[PDB]
Amino acid sequence: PIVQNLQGQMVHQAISPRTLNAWVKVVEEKAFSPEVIPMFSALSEGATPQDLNTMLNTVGGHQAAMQMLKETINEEAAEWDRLHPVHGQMREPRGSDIAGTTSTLQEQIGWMTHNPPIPVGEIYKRWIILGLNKIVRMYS
Ligand SMILES: CCc1cc(-c2ccc(C)o2)n(-c2ccc3c(c2)nc(-c2cc(C(=O)O)ccc2O)n3Cc2ccc(=O)[nH]c2)n1
Ligand SMILES: O=C(O)c1ccc(-c2ccc3c(c2)nc(-c2cn[nH]c2-c2cccc(Cl)c2)n3CCCn2ccnc2)cc1
Repeated sequence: PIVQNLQGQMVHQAISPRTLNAWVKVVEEKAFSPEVIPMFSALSEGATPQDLNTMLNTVGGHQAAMQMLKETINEEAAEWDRLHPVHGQMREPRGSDIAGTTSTLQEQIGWMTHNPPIPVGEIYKRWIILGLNKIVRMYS
């Protein structure tokens, strides 16, 4: 995630094992429950798209759930491209860039800290939450 240090600068730091552990814990302890969703938000504060993918991959053995998530992400990325088509320079992010599949961590941090910013982590996070809601329904 990207966090503000003591001075006031925005610095990147890795996800802790503790955080990844708590995430796997909640996904399984509360499997199928929407209770998982606010915990996802809590555990992913300041997350970049790469971070979100690390979290998803740690629970990536769930075949049907991951497939539902993937198709949701694909749909949202397509809608992003419709809503915001791409026309010290910096290229603008496309749907696949927000999902972290075609962008580097450097590029993601660049967008998030740009003036003015595009919070690609927060955007991707919403797509994932859409997916999580659909997983709840698929297993209701
Ligand atoms: C928002 C709530 C949520 C989000 C995710 C979630 C997972 C990954 C991501 C990104 O999100 N899950 C979730 C958690 C555990 C799961 C799961 C989905 N799907 C299975 C599963 C079911 C069957 C199947 O039912 O055929 C066969 C194989 C399976 O991997 N398990 C395992 C399981 C299965 C039964 C049980 O009682 N407990 C746990 N729930
Ligand atoms: O759903 C959300 O939460 C959500 C949705 C959309 C946005 C969003 C999308 C595109 C945005 C934006 C903000 N701000 C700008 C914007 C406005 N001026 N410069 C930029 C910019 C240019 C290059 C890289 C980056 Cl990082 C920003 N653009 C680029 C617009 C096109 N452009 C290109 C140059 N000047 C303007 C933010 C949040």
